[PDB]
Amino acid sequence: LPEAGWVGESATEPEGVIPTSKVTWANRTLVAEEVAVIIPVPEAVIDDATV
Amino acid sequence: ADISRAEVATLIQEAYSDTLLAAAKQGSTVLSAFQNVNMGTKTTHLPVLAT
Repeated sequence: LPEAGWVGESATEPEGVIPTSKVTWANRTLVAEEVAVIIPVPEAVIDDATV
Repeated sequence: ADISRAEVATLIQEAYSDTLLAAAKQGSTVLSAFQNVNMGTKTTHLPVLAT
């Protein structure tokens, strides 16, 4: 975030000078990763089963 | 060679506001707590039981 200051009233002395300041930003990433499983079974068991 | 507020004398002129001026006012407590007896002379005598 930026910051403001209170300022005097002169041409001569540093209290009269408006301060400078900076806003900044940053980065966040979604990175896709894989989750998986392999489940093997006999084809005879698939044929014999009632479900 | 600047022109200062002091060098613009009375081309700049102060304002006035009454917004802080008004003040509320409080009566006697004993005039509201107790009976206000109307008097027509300096003294009234009240008898009381004493023994």
